Amino acid sequence: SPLGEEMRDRARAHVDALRTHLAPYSDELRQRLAARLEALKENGGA
Repeated sequence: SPLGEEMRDRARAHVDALRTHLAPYSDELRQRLAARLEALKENGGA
């Protein structure tokens, strides 16, 4: 029993606003958490 665009459009309504809210807030924050997490907890190691 296929759909159209009303059950799931609610998901395609708050996601488009999501993008604007944190478009540029992605690279900045990551750079702080990019170098810390390769020493402390040690994803890999011996």
